[PDB]
Amino acid sequence: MRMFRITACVPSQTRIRTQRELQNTYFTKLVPYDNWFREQQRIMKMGGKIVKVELATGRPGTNAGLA
Amino acid sequence: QIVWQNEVRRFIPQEKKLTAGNPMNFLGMARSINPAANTIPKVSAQNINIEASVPRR
Amino acid sequence: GIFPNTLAADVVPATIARFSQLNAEDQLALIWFAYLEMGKTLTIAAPGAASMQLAENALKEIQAMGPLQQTQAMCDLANRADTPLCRTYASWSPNIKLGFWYRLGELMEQGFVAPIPAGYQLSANANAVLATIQGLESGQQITVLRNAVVDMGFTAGKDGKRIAEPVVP
Amino acid sequence: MRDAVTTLIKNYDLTGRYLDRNAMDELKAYFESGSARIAAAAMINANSATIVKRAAAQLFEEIPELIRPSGNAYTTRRFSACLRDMDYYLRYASYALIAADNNVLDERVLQGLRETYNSLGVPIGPTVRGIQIMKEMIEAMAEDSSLNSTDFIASPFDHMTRELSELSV
Amino acid sequence: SIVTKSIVNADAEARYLSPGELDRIKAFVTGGAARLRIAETLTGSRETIVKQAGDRLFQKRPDIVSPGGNAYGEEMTATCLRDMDYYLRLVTYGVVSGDVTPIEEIGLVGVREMYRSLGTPIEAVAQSVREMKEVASGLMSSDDAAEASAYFDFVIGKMS
Amino acid sequence: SIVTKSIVNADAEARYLSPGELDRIKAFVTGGAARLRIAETLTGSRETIVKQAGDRLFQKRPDIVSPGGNAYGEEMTATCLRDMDYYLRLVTYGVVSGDVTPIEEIGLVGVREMYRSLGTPIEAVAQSVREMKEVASGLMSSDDAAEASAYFDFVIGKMS
Amino acid sequence: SIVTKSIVNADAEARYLSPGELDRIKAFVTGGAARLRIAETLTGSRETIVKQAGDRLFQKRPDIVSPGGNAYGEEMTATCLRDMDYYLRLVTYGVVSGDVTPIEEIGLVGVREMYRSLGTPIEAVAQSVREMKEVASGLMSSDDAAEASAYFDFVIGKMS
Amino acid sequence: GSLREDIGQRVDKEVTPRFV
Amino acid sequence: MQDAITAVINSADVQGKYLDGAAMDKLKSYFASGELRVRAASVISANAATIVKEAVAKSLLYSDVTRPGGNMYTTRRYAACIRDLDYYLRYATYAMLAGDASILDERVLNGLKETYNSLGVPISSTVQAIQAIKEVTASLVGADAGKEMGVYLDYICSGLS
Amino acid sequence: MQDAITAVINSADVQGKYLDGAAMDKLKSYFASGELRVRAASVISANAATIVKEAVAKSLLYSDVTRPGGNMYTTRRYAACIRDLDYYLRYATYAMLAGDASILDERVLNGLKETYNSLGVPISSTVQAIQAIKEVTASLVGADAGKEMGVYLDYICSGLS
Amino acid sequence: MQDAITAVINSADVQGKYLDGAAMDKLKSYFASGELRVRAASVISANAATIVKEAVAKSLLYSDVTRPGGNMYTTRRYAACIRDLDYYLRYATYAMLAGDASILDERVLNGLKETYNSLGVPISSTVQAIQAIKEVTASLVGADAGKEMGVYLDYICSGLS
Amino acid sequence: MQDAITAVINSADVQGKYLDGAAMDKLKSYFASGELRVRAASVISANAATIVKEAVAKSLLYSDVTRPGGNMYTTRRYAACIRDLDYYLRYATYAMLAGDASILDERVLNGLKETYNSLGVPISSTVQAIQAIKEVTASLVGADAGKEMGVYLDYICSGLS
Ligand SMILES: *[C@@H](C)[C@H]1/C(=C/c2[nH]c(/C=C3N=C(/C=C4\NC(=O)C(CC)=C4C)C(C)=C\3CCC(=O)O)c(CCC(=O)O)c2C)NC(=O)[C@@H]1C
Ligand SMILES: *[C@H](C)[C@H]1/C(=C/c2[nH]c(/C=C3N=C(/C=C4\NC(=O)C(CC)=C4C)C(C)=C\3CCC(=O)O)c(CCC(=O)O)c2C)NC(=O)[C@@H]1C
Ligand SMILES: *[C@H](C)[C@H]1/C(=C/c2[nH]c(/C=C3N=C(/C=C4\NC(=O)C(CC)=C4C)C(C)=C\3CCC(=O)O)c(CCC(=O)O)c2C)NC(=O)[C@@H]1C
Ligand SMILES: *[C@H](C)[C@H]1/C(=C/c2[nH]c(/C=C3N=C(/C=C4\NC(=O)C(CC)=C4C)C(C)=C\3CCC(=O)O)c(CCC(=O)O)c2C)NC(=O)[C@@H]1C
Ligand SMILES: *[C@H](C)[C@H]1/C(=C/c2[nH]c(/C=C3N=C(/C=C4\NC(=O)C(CC)=C4C)C(C)=C\3CCC(=O)O)c(CCC(=O)O)c2C)NC(=O)[C@@H]1C
Ligand SMILES: *[C@H](C)[C@H]1/C(=C/c2[nH]c(/C=C3N=C(/C=C4\NC(=O)C(CC)=C4C)C(C)=C\3CCC(=O)O)c(CCC(=O)O)c2C)NC(=O)[C@@H]1C
Ligand SMILES: *[C@H](C)[C@H]1/C(=C/c2[nH]c(/C=C3N=C(/C=C4\NC(=O)C(CC)=C4C)C(C)=C\3CCC(=O)O)c(CCC(=O)O)c2C)NC(=O)[C@@H]1C
Ligand SMILES: *[C@H](C)[C@H]1/C(=C/c2[nH]c(/C=C3N=C(/C=C4\NC(=O)C(CC)=C4C)C(C)=C\3CCC(=O)O)c(CCC(=O)O)c2C)NC(=O)[C@@H]1C
Ligand SMILES: *[C@H](C)[C@H]1/C(=C/c2[nH]c(/C=C3N=C(/C=C4\NC(=O)C(CC)=C4C)C(C)=C\3CCC(=O)O)c(CCC(=O)O)c2C)NC(=O)[C@@H]1C
Ligand SMILES: CC1=C(/C=C/C(C)=C/C=C/C(C)=C/C=C/C=C(C)/C=C/C=C(C)/C=C/C2=C(C)C(=O)CCC2(C)C)C(C)(C)CCC1=O
Repeated sequence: MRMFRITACVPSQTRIRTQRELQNTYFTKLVPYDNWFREQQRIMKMGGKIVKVELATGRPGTNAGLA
Repeated sequence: QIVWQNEVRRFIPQEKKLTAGNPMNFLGMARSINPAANTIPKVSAQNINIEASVPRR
Repeated sequence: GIFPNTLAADVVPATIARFSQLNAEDQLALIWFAYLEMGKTLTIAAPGAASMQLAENALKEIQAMGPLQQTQAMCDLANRADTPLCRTYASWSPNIKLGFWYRLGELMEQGFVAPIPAGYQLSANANAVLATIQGLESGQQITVLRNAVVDMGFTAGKDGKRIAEPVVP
Repeated sequence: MRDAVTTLIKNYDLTGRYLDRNAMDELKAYFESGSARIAAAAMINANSATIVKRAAAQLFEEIPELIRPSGNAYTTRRFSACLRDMDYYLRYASYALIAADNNVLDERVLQGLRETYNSLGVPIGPTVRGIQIMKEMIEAMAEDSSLNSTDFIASPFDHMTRELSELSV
Repeated sequence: SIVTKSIVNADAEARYLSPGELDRIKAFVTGGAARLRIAETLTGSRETIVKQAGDRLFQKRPDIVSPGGNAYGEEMTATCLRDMDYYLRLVTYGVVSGDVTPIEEIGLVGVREMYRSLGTPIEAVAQSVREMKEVASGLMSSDDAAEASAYFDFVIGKMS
Repeated sequence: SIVTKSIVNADAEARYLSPGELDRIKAFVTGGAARLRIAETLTGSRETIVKQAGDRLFQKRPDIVSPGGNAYGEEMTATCLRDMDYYLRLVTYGVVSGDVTPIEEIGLVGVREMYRSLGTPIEAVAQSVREMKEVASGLMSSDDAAEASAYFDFVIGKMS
Repeated sequence: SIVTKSIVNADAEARYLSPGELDRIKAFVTGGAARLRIAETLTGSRETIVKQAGDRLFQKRPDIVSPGGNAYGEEMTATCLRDMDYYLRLVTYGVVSGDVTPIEEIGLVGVREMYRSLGTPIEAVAQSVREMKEVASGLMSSDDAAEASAYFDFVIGKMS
Repeated sequence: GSLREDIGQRVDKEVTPRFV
Repeated sequence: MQDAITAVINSADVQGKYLDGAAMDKLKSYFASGELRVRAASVISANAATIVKEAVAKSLLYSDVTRPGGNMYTTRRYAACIRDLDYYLRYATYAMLAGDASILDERVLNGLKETYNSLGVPISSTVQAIQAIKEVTASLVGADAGKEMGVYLDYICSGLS
Repeated sequence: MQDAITAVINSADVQGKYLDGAAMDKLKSYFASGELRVRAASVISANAATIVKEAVAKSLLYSDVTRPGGNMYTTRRYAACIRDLDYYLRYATYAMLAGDASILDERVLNGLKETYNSLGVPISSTVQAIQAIKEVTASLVGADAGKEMGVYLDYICSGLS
Repeated sequence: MQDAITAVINSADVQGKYLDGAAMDKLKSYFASGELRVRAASVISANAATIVKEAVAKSLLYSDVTRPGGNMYTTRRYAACIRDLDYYLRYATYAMLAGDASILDERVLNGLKETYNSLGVPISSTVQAIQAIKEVTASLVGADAGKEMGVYLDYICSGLS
Repeated sequence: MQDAITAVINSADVQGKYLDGAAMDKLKSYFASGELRVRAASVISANAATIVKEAVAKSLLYSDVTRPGGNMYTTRRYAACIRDLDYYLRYATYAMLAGDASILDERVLNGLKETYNSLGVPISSTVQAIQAIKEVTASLVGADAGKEMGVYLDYICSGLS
């Protein structure tokens, strides 16, 4: 499967949390290709700042043999 | 010829009959194999030098 | 616990039945002399293969009571008598009971438990059964001893016996 | 079964309240409408057979498939059963008109009605349309006659229409 | 069987069986006489297979039949042979069904839990299955031997 | 391919692959001769297959070639016959693979949205692949016809 | 240590160390010398502990030092005693630190996996640690014995 | 064993008798 | 679920017995019919939408069910009925391949009657729909496969009834 | 869940009362028992696997339960059963530490009987296994902590029968 | 990931051509290798745990790596290392059985070297242990199958190295 | 949910009918009432908190319900109860605006009795509190709007019967 490696910064609106929240804020994680559109929308519409997107696993221009 | 006296003398309670999975069913086979127990091995932890005998591969 | 071999008309069930024929005195003396015979002609003990922690407290009690009380406790175990320690003993698995008797013998040999009466000699039938057991293989021996000591202690429902071995005063 | 007065009394007893001004006003409204309700019931009694027949004829003109093969009014057996069901609805609507309360329809018409029609394959929608046709015929009849109050007339039929019909929005 | 595993996969994706799954089921179907021949051969000589395998095991692992070993004693050895018999029967089910699901669901799921609770050295259980595989393979032809050895290997791997 | 999907299904459960999967790999490898025979037959006969399928589709669906249809005229008829050839390509790709995955990766994952954005009736394309099927199923042997029919029918079902 | 454990327990609820935690740390610091001597008693007599416990174990579990066992032969007997010495060292770390964590994080995380790969029975490693516990307890006072027995029993519990 | 004493019943306050 | 093979294996395993001759002949019976089941399943998989369409068109269309006031009125409910039919056809094919109706009893029927009585879905009309599916499929896959698919569609109907 | 202290506090709070002499006496008694409870719980945590092993060997093994056809037959079901015994022992130890059975009702016995009845799990055999756990624990931990553990294991048994 | 079949399919579809003469030839070569491929896969699956066990015994154990200071010291480090070797064998077997190494990129070497650099796992001892694994494997299957396994395990090692 | 307009729409739709004179008459009547409904809703929304406060002071405060042992004892239970009164007032305002009780059937009274019985909430006390809310709302919004809001609050009360 294609896997992106997305880096994002998520700010905190509507709440001043007192527990540890740094892990949720600026995170780098592997995302399956199929979920990246939905995840991009979710991070954006939450107020996030997607710094970086790369194709960690997979190739461009691949018509077959992606799963 | 079938003799009912032989069967009467040979009566066994039903609940005492062996059913599938009972390990008793392998008592005869276990006896026939007669597994050989190892000899009493003479080991003294006192006389072992750990540093020298432990492999240094 | 583990399934016992009671009546099959083979050397192991036959010897087990013979051990069950012996009196309480014969049986208890036989297991003492078998213990003395362990490691040369009978199979050794391997107490690490039994959850002996279950017996720990009981053994401690035996090592605390007086010599007469110690001998009486062993006699109670052999007499199928109803005492708290007999019930505790009966609740264990065969391996734990056998390791418990082994530790009792070790303590007696070490003196912490009341030893056998001085100059005691095994009887005729008991010695014959012990010789038979010596004639068997190690696996057969462990099976025979396990089934020998499994019925000791107290279990409800079962009952009987008339001979008894009270003390050696 | 609960009529308007019983419904009011239940509401007030739930809270352990004596009847207050609002209760007396509602009872007064029912009692003053009583004559018109009785007149409407009598007019329905004077025309029930013709009301049912004409409503069924109009329904089968509006949905001709009902009396054609595979229609649920197809064959005289099913046709008679359908006219019977229309008669049921008119009789219980008259009851509800007199009581000024639709609980009689809930208890004795609607509860389990969907289940029965589903079990038999009776189509609910045409039955609801027939109920509405009968309602319109009753309203026109009441308008023609010398009746003063005719707004209550729609209440039972509409109730059945709302209770039995599928939810679209 | 294979049909059930393929059905579960096809239903998990809300789709009918694919051409590949259909052809796989078809191959397991038409070439189903060899599976039953292998199963019949294993079932016919279960006594000898288990006895020879147990003898081989106790030769390789006499510790389990020595003081402190789980199989020490007549009764313990009998139960060990019974366990080997269980696993041979399960292997036959797996061979017949063209799948390893019945073996998995009868004698492998949580098998480590059971044998850890019993004190039994599980690696020796895998070794006993190895001996049973060797004997059974000696008792069959080359292709039948390979087909049975695949499922024996599945069982051995799951306890190794 | 069948090998790829076997491997990914195994890696899902983190296993080395089970006997049935390897058996199917063996069977497909050995039948590669017949599968490539069918593929070559369809490749060499592609133009005739497409032409006959299009003629019988248009006799079956004379609306798409009528004014207002997606394939109206000769240039749009050329595009529609080109799509028929593309999916014949995908059928030949699938048959040599032993699995339907290439057909979905190229031609079926997104086809409904594509044709809607084009206005093409996808059920008429299903009919086109059908006509391709009943033409190809007389051009080769009885078993080869069915072996290709599996992939034809998969395409039809996924376009329905 | 107890301070690190308390720190993590306080940060789990995003707060400061409670007065109870601080007082427990105070008591631990003040009683420091008693455990700083219990560790020395275990350390100075380490060879006695390991060898006496190993002899008692091989009397407990003769099968492992018997042919086919995991420890048979002088070489494997020595390396098993090597493991015993390692675990005594971890127990001394535990009594010093006041916490079972460094023992867990050094010698009990994945211990079952490693010993599975090596073939060692784990009940017997638990027995080895238990014999070490008994021999060590015999060398010290009752209260000191219980204080060390807490950690010895922790190691036993994480093994069988 | 889990039903609280105040749930679904009247909780009478217990007071020592005035004659004590 | 259990298929015919698993049915035999479970019957043998609950007794602890190896497979005897009778079990072998039952497995032989299942292997004998497996080709038929694969071909029938392939035809139905190809034509599922068309069977459903023709069965709806022959049983439910232009009736009270689709007219205003019927349970198939409005597009959401129409799509719901077609969806249920897709499930019934697909699970009937699954069971037919398995040779056992167990998957129907567990995925389809265990809760469906309560579901349909809760939602108010008429069971007379849906039984008519499944019967129409039965005849359409019987027309497509032939005599033997038609009867076999029948068995499981009738099974769904009886579970509903 | 409530422990002994929380039970005292809840009775007082439901009265709206400060803690009087009797409540303080109950608290003092529980504090006195705390050391014994902690020692017993440490022993059970040490020997949990052994306790379960010995209880199973005493009550369940070498019977129809483990043989083909019984509920413990198959490694999966064996594992599930010994897991359940571990659950019951852990929750009995919790209850003994708390001095209150409430955690058993809120976390264990809620719907447990219905669960075992829907699964076909034999209840009498489970009760016998739990009683064997009680006897093993008594022989391991003593006769006082043994008695308290017996109270809570019998509580678990009471909610199953 | 891609197999040889999917590799040629991808090339033909990228260039938009039917299966051409060279494509037929390369498919034929894969079909001719797909018997030793499956045999080697079965043999490797049969005794993989032993393969890794013997490799570790002859290549890693009783040296400074397993001693205090080495990166295998600790019951947890050892577990991590042995599962790493086991994963290497599984994925190399997949790679061998498919005639390609794209799976190694997409499911093993996805940032593995960077992870080992970050976490300090040696990049030389890993390749040495993999040398041992491929040696045992080749001695366990055959010269050509062993050659394939060594090629793909060296592909993994280079991705690490 | 279903308001007056939506109820008319449903009645017309289920007969496949366009809106006739009577339907338009019902819509016009609802339009005539709309101004009064909006005015009452505005006033209540502005004064919901104080309406609840006065209702609580009238019916609940300084009784056994708020004393130790009562269901309103403890701050969490008091907050929950005034939250429930907020619920009832808001949903009654919704129903008054819609001129229909269906929202109450759908998301107020469904399973409410079971909820309160499982929680132990006293039904009679909450009925009296809702009556107090009706009285306070009437005193705030005048006789006519109080009659309508009372219709919907009494609907809730009858649901709890
Ligand atoms: C044609 C078949 C008949 C028909 C069907 C119909 N069904 C629904 C709604 C639902 N059907 C289901 C079905 C299932 N649940 C399951 O778990 C399974 C799988 C085994 C099935 C088959 C469900 C869950 C629903 C409810 C969905 C929802 O939440 O909306 C409808 C719509 C009913 C409604 O009120 O919307 C219809 C129309 N109806 C007929 O009249 C046909 C004879
Ligand atoms: C105060 C001296 C200066 C300042 C602060 C400031 N911080 C943020 C936002 C965040 N700060 C953190 C930091 C942490 N969160 C943690 O959990 C920890 C580790 C334990 C740390 C150090 C984080 C993660 C954020 C973002 C997420 C969140 O705030 O929940 C802001 C930005 C506010 C905003 O929403 O944009 C500010 C203002 N700013 C100054 O100018 C001061 C010098
Ligand atoms: C009159 C000279 C002729 C005639 C005409 C006629 N019929 C109807 C109405 C109905 N006819 C039927 C018939 C049947 N029901 C059955 O079950 C069968 C099989 C035994 C039959 C033939 C029914 C059910 C109706 C009522 C419903 C409908 O309108 O179809 C009318 C109209 C009556 C009205 O009052 O509007 C007329 C004019 N029937 C004859 O038999 C004569 C030859
Ligand atoms: C006529 C407008 C529609 C119609 C009717 C129809 N109904 C039946 C059968 C039954 N109808 C009922 C209904 C009721 N029973 C009651 O007690 C009441 C409450 C007061 C009602 C409304 C019942 C229970 C039955 C079955 C039992 C019986 O006959 O008494 C049929 C016959 C169904 C059949 O074929 O078996 C018919 C035809 N049919 C239409 O097409 C109209 C929509
Ligand atoms: C023999 C190769 C090894 C061995 C075996 C051994 N097992 C036991 C006891 C049991 N074994 C099982 C196993 C199963 N039950 C099942 O349902 C399944 C699948 C169908 C399996 C595999 C069970 C449940 C028991 C408990 C006894 C009972 O059947 O009721 C023992 C005896 C243990 C004891 O202490 O009694 C033995 C000896 N032991 C070895 O050392 C060999 C490696
Ligand atoms: C002795 C009580 C039991 C026993 C042990 C045994 N272990 C091995 C080999 C190894 N043991 C370890 C364990 C550790 N290394 C660590 O760093 C840690 C943390 C402190 C632990 C626990 C390791 C890594 C090995 C591998 C060899 C090496 O140390 O370099 C053996 C030898 C196995 C072999 O095949 O050589 C043995 C015998 N075996 C028993 O039977 C006893 C119950
Ligand atoms: C006209 C613009 C297009 C067209 C229409 C067409 N429709 C049908 C059949 C049906 N249409 C419906 C639609 C609805 N039913 C509802 O309840 C609603 C929601 C309010 C709608 C919109 C239904 C359910 C049917 C099925 C038949 C029935 O009523 O029972 C047809 C006939 C299809 C056939 O073969 O039966 C046609 C022709 N066709 C076009 O080409 C136009 C684009
Ligand atoms: C064994 C030969 C050597 C060794 C191994 C070792 N590795 C780690 C930690 C990790 N290893 C991996 C493995 C992979 N990442 C992937 O993407 C793939 C594909 C599935 C694999 C196999 C990962 C992800 C980690 C980091 C996270 C994790 O903990 O798993 C360790 C742990 C080191 C530590 O705990 O600090 C070790 C010991 N070490 C040696 O000394 C050998 C040369
Ligand atoms: C005093 C420091 C402040 C103050 C107090 C005050 N409170 C009320 C009324 C009530 N107080 C409570 C509080 C509780 N009930 C509980 O169950 C709990 C915990 C167990 C608490 C804290 C309640 C429920 C009431 C309602 C009355 C009743 O008991 O039924 C008042 C009276 C207000 C009124 O208008 O009646 C007062 C005066 N007021 C201040 O100004 C101080 C800051
Ligand atoms: C290998 C292995 C093991 C096996 C271990 C084994 C084989 C253990 C076997 C141990 C044996 C044989 C123990 C016997 C002990 C006998 C005693 C203490 C009797 C004393 C008698 C007295 C005091 C009688 C005195 C007397 C009195 C007073 C009289 O009244 C008058 C005379 C008389 C003499 C009768 C384990 C089971 C541990 C684990 C599994 C495993 O594999």
